[PDB]
Amino acid sequence: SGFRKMAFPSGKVEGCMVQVTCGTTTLNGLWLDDVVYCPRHVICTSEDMLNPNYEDLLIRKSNHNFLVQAGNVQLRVIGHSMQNCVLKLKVDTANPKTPKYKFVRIQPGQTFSVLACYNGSPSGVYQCAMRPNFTIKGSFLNGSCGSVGFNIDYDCVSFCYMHHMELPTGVHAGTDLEGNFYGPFVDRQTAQAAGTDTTITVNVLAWLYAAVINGDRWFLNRFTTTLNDFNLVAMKYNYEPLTQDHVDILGPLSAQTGIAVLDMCASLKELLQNGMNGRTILGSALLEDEFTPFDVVRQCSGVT
Amino acid sequence: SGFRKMAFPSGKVEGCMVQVTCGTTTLNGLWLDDVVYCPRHVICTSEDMLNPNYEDLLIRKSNHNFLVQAGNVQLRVIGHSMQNCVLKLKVDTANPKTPKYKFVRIQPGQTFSVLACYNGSPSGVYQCAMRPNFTIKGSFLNGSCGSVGFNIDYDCVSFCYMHHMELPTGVHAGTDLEGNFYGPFVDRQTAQAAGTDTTITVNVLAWLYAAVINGDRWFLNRFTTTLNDFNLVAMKYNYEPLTQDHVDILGPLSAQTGIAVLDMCASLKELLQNGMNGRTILGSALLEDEFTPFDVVRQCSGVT
Ligand SMILES: *CCC(=O)N(c1ccc(C(C)(C)C)cc1)[C@@H](C(=O)NCCCOC)c1cccnc1
Ligand SMILES: *CCC(=O)N(c1ccc(C(C)(C)C)cc1)[C@@H](C(=O)NCCCOC)c1cccnc1
Repeated sequence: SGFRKMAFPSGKVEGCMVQVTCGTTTLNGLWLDDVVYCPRHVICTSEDMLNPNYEDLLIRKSNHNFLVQAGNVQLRVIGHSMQNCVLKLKVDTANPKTPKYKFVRIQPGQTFSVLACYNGSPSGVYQCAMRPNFTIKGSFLNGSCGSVGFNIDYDCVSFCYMHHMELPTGVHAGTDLEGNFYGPFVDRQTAQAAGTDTTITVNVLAWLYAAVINGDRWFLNRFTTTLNDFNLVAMKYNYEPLTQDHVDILGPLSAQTGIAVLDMCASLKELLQNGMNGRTILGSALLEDEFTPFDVVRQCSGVT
Repeated sequence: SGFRKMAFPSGKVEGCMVQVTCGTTTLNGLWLDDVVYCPRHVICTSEDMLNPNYEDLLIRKSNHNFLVQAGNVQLRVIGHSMQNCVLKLKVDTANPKTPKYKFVRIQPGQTFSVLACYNGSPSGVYQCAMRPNFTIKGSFLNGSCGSVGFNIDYDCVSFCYMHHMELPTGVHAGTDLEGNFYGPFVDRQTAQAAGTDTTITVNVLAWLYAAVINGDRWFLNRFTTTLNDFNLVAMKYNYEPLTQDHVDILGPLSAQTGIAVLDMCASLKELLQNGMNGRTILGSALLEDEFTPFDVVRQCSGVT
């Protein structure tokens, strides 16, 4: 029993972290096979940040201008190319610690773990969610760029995020491992405001199921609702609309607890309308939305 | 910016996890040098749990009765001894992945990361605190016993906890790596009720400093207090008494933000008396107490 915000074990990703320096800018890189992936803004100088022309800035850079260090040993760069907002630095050595891996582009609401690094060294690991406005609420300081987000299926690490920047509001923006940003953000020091950070409704429902499985049942009401009635309340509270795909995804949680998904929606509706009244659910005073239905099943079943 | 509940990178501990089986009971073991540490209740059968005499049960066990598996390869057990509530299984092979390590016994309020394992394989990592009643609120299912808690100082892993059991209330109990339980708990299936789970006041204050550093300042009031006045309010709200040692420990956070520790105590006092009024601090609707002042400094400075 007990339910925690849990990240994947980070060892497989720790063995991929390298330090990338270009000029006087140092950030993190991800070393998979003989390629090191890093944010292309590693080539930007103090002020280039305002309006960078990456193709132009890259012309003044050769293989020898990218310094890659793995541990305390230097890697030889034999090629470099820009793919969208990431630089791919071909090195002469395949990473001996390369795990089985995939590059995936996740949808909003999906969770992943982040291994926060500085100077190619890991400092910590935490669990995140891709917000519905395509930002992430991470914990990233200067030099954390190039830190990655990932999920693990047994022995296969699926990399889904690479950190690039912090918006003026303190929220974070980044790309998938093909260099495409999540959302409308650009790697440029300009006014970029995020959209509405709505609550991931399917995730809140999964976490309410986790609470029931763990003995926290006080919020269970005597009511039911429909997807249409529930969604009218959800829109009012800045919650994402719930679809029949979400109801289907919650099916195993509904089966395990005997609580129909629409009954849990009605309980959530009452929590939104009445508040918590100073009560807590799984040690939290607000409705948690950074656990997917898959995360609830995984944690509640002990998937290794 | 951003402040997250962050665990230490788990790779160094992942390389120590093994599976230990005795009879029909399988749990996790920690392999450091040529010794495997595991809960001594691995020798208990279905029902022994009620009133086990470990010395007596151990007489019926030889080296060959402890099956240790690291990855998918078997380790040879050449010795076994009981130290308090842990079994130390001497194996013929030193763990090639042994990191620099220490065994430390932590005090209540101290935080650590837990690498939750099943069948010697890691499933997830999360950040915990040793509660003032010597329990931990973890996420542990059947088979998680032998999973460890740890802190990391650069390259030295300090192991502080080993999971042993779940109390009837769903909270967790375990030992340090010398087999001594934290608190009054025993490895026996009996009525063991935990004491008052008070709030770790120094940790709440550290987290209020983290919130100020991260832009969440709405709770900052125009008041100050004394340690004696503050403690009268703290006792009333089931908060741990704050000492001059705690004020000293928060000194760097006070210096960085320019907010005197007693002024932050007065702000905390008003939050206790007035409530949050539907507001949030660092995305939380309650006062977080599982970040030590050291954790706040580490995360806010980027210690690797
Ligand atoms: C990667 C270095 C860094 O820390 N950092 C940053 C990121 C991008 C850029 C470019 C503008 C693309 C050259 C410069 C510096 C910052 C950061 O994002 N600063 C603001 C950039 C403009 O915002 C619109 C950083 C700080 C904290 C966390 N993550 C990144
Ligand atoms: C280690 C196996 C296990 O899952 N487990 C457990 C622990 C200890 C014992 C003894 C009674 C010491 C033989 C048996 C089984 C349980 C657990 O603690 N069950 C209740 C034991 C008595 O409580 C007073 C376990 C389940 C979930 C999380 N952690 C442990």
